[PDB]
Amino acid sequence: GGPSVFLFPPKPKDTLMISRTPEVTCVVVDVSHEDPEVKFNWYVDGVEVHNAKTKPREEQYNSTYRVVSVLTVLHQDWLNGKEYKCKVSNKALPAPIEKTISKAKGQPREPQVYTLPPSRDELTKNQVSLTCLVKGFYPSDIAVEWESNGQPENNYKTTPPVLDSDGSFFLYSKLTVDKSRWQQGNVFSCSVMHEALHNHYTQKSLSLS
Amino acid sequence: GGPSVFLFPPKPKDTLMISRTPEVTCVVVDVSHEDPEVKFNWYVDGVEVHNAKTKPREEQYNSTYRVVSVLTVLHQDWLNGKEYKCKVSNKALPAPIEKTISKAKGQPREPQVYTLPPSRDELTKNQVSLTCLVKGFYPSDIAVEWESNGQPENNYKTTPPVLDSDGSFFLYSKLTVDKSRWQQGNVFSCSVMHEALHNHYTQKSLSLS
Ligand SMILES: *[C@@H]1O[C@H](CO)[C@@H](O[C@@H]2O[C@H](CO)[C@@H](O[C@H]3O[C@H](CO[C@H]4O[C@H](CO)[C@@H](O)[C@H](O)[C@@H]4O[C@@H]4O[C@H](CO)[C@@H](O[C@@H]5O[C@H](CO)[C@H](O)[C@H](O)[C@H]5O)[C@H](O)[C@H]4NC(C)=O)[C@@H](O)[C@H](O[C@H]4O[C@H](CO)[C@@H](O)[C@H](O)[C@@H]4O[C@@H]4O[C@H](CO)[C@@H](O)[C@H](O)[C@H]4NC(C)=O)[C@@H]3O)[C@H](O)[C@H]2NC(C)=O)[C@H](O)[C@H]1NC(C)=O
Ligand SMILES: *[C@@H]1O[C@H](CO)[C@@H](O[C@@H]2O[C@H](CO)[C@@H](O[C@H]3O[C@H](CO[C@H]4O[C@H](CO)[C@@H](O)[C@H](O)[C@@H]4O[C@@H]4O[C@H](CO)[C@@H](O[C@@H]5O[C@H](CO)[C@H](O)[C@H](O)[C@H]5O)[C@H](O)[C@H]4NC(C)=O)[C@@H](O)[C@H](O[C@H]4O[C@H](CO)[C@@H](O)[C@H](O)[C@@H]4O[C@@H]4O[C@H](CO)[C@@H](O)[C@H](O)[C@H]4NC(C)=O)[C@@H]3O)[C@H](O)[C@H]2NC(C)=O)[C@H](O)[C@H]1NC(C)=O
Ligand SMILES: [Zn+2]
Ligand SMILES: [Zn+2]
Ligand SMILES: [Zn+2]
Ligand SMILES: [Zn+2]
Ligand SMILES: [Zn+2]
Ligand SMILES: [Zn+2]
Repeated sequence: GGPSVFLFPPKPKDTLMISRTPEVTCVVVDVSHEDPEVKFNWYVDGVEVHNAKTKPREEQYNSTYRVVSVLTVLHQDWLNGKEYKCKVSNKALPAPIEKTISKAKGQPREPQVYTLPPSRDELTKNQVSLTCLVKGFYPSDIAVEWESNGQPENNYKTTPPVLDSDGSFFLYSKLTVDKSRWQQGNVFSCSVMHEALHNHYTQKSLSLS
Repeated sequence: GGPSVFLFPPKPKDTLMISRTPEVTCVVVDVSHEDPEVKFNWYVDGVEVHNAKTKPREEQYNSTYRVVSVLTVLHQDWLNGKEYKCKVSNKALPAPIEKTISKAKGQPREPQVYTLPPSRDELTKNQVSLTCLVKGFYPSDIAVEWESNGQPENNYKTTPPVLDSDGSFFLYSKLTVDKSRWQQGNVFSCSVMHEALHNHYTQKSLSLS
């Protein structure tokens, strides 16, 4: 074994928001010193493209260097399932290394988003859990955040998506707030980004009552 | 590199129910043919024990054999944090291989278990999601199942435990049932096994209203 290549997708939020810039990232590790230069070729559905920015080669505390090539991806292209290929070439190895990536494939399914208020019993306490159920979505790439009366409520945690029995995915997000805010009647909103939603975004709000 | 050892815990439910028999499992892989015999020593907190059942050595479709040693563990011992050691000895390697395992460590915290009924909107549908929140537990080993009017309802899925902001864990379980059963008023119960509960078991029931 010589050098290795790893091809990384963009982050899901970058793919879902037009104002962001998704990019895909090809990385080669275990490049030697004696035969140490390397060329990256990039293709989008088999046709070569030339706008990748490759980063200053850089040495590891082990015997190797590493070099990253970053390719900007169009919102459309990525969500339309275009395939991205990184070809890496070295004298140090027999044939160039070939990696491909695209968005998770499969018919898309829109999430159903449901907010659930605290249980009776939890209203014995100093804090309460506000719950967002997101289910029936496909593919599993998704983002969830909470907001109130405008601003983001950063005391929440979200489970990973769980494959459901029908082949779609669900998850839950749990927002914790002082029981006061809840009874003061404040408005909390669970907001969800996923490719199959209209404009890849939806929100559901929750309020005492 | 020669042979490798892997030491596996019991299953959480086996540890939590007295009627079950938890056992821990030591496995050696990449045993050679030329120097191929092996001895297992087992210790519970540093003192040797002699009741492990070691299995018929067995050959791999690659160049190696594999041999498993299984040690029965007492309910108490495992939940009281006793440490289990598998020592594996071979001529094929310099010194014997040493592996230790015990229950996840850390002060235990009892789960709070809360059932949440369907959202308004979900009651537009042919099916409804019944929700069990389990939170504040430690360590993360846990089991959840649903039952109704006696029997187990096997159309449910449970998220993995998620580390929460206070260092405890939570999860959600989602049971789906025909909207009818729900309105027919049936009784559904979320049941939870975890070491910090009284008798390692608790249940919470859910019913229309
Ligand atoms: C000398 O030292 C070097 C260290 O400098 C050694 O290099 C390391 O070698 C390993 C050899 O395996 C490398 O591979 C492992 O790593 C990847 C995952 O790496 C990421 O995460 C780790 C942190 O855990 C980081 O160290 C890396 O930097 C990576 O971080 C991500 O970087 C990305 C690039 O920037 C980020 O993506 C971008 O993020 C941007 C954010 O600013 C932006 O969002 C962009 O849009 C986005 O593109 C990403 O965010 C970073 N994430 C984090 C959290 O930081 C791992 O995938 C490799 O595993 C796969 O391969 C093995 C091969 O058999 C599998 O067994 C393994 O399970 C796994 O998956 C398998 O692979 C195939 C596909 O190849 C699957 O189809 C299989 O199904 C699957 N197997 C199974 C069972 O399912 C691997 O674990 C390691 O990354 C190297 N380190 C670095 C820094 O590169 C070198 O080895 C040393 N040499 C010697 C001789 O010892
Ligand atoms: C020749 O062929 C053989 C195949 O026959 C090759 O052997 C394989 O070699 C691998 C070398 O790594 C082995 O290790 C991997 O496997 C374990 C996990 O194995 C389990 O799961 C897989 C399925 O994915 C099965 O194949 C195994 O059988 C194991 O299944 C479990 O068996 C247990 C024993 O029965 C079960 O437990 C019992 O279950 C009972 C149920 O009846 C009962 O409940 C008992 O109570 C209970 O005890 C269990 O249920 C079975 N589960 C399932 C789902 O079936 C894996 O852990 C190894 O990974 C660790 O080690 C590497 C080392 O670096 C890590 O990088 C890796 O991440 C991982 O964790 C790391 O390790 C350390 C601790 O060592 C951690 O502290 C680190 O932090 C951690 N790393 C990180 C990043 O966090 C590894 O993946 C593989 O198991 C072998 N197969 C078999 C069958 O043994 C052999 O290699 C070949 N030879 C050559 C030369 O090629
Ligand atoms: Zn070019
Ligand atoms: Zn639309
Ligand atoms: Zn779009
Ligand atoms: Zn003995
Ligand atoms: Zn008690
Ligand atoms: Zn007990």
